[PDB]
Amino acid sequence: ITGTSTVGVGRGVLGDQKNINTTYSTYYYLQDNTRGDGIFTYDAKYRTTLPGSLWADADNQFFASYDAPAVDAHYYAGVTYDYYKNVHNRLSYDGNNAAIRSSVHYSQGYNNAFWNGSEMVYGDGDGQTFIPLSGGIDVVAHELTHAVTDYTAGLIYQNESGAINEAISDIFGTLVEFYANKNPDWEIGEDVYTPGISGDSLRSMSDPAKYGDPDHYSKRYTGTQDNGGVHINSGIINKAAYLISQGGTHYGVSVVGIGRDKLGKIFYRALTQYLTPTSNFSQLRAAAVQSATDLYGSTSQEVASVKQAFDAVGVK
Ligand SMILES: [Ca+2]
Ligand SMILES: [Ca+2]
Ligand SMILES: [Ca+2]
Ligand SMILES: [Ca+2]
Ligand SMILES: [Zn+2]
Repeated sequence: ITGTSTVGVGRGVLGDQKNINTTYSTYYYLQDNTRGDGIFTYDAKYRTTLPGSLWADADNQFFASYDAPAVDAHYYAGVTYDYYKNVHNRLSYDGNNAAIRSSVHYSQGYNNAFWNGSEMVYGDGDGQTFIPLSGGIDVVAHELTHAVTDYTAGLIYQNESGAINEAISDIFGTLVEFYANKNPDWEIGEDVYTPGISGDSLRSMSDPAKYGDPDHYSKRYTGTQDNGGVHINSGIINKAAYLISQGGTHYGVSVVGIGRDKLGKIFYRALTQYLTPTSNFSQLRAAAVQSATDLYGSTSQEVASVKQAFDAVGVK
């Protein structure tokens, strides 16, 4: 909508107060004109027809519980935008400042969130398995990273390329959580998962096996469920990325950690320069090795650490 850029205030899903960039034209809309060609948040009104209505508010105050998921979707979209721009010199998901659109209140008790090819979509959860999914910065950045992957490598969402596509989203979702620096960790979705249970999440990158995911290639899932295990076999790549960043000894193989910024550089370069729609795990290892070589040199610690991390998870 055409109008002036304004600044509203509200609470997110977890009760935290924050400012949001809004647009004024009769009503105050969730439209942030300060990043690229806009970040726009919509109300799906418990339906599944998308995108719904651009979020409109009478007073620019967003403190109702109904407001909370939209406050977070909008705000964490802005944080993810800032991460890609400031850290990777990437302007929005297509690299050309595409408008970022998100809808909240999708369906009723919907325990999930996703990128549908064109926009972000967040359920409210059923209050038992999930609370509103946009309250998790790693969930928001995970799903927006799918948009990034769709415009770059284009990793097909099945089998190995699919598990890579998933891991890439867990990795950058986690790096975005660290960038924002509020209780960061190497698990996925903990802020919105199971309000009655402390310390759990959907997935762990540091210990995929915690939730039954493989942490080594010899344990890969080779069946047909979950598009050939895209959320299952990502554990193998997640563990390798965790090792590259943090270091550790995993099945007897020692890895020297090089830290989060370098992990982010190597994997962003792999994603955008080397990976293709059909890349398998072994091809990911070669892309990550070639990325690390471009960035730090072939004799570097960074290159040696990438080789060790993939060795540790059984990927040759
Ligand atoms: Ca209001
Ligand atoms: Ca966290
Ligand atoms: Ca997390
Ligand atoms: Ca929990
Ligand atoms: Zn995903």
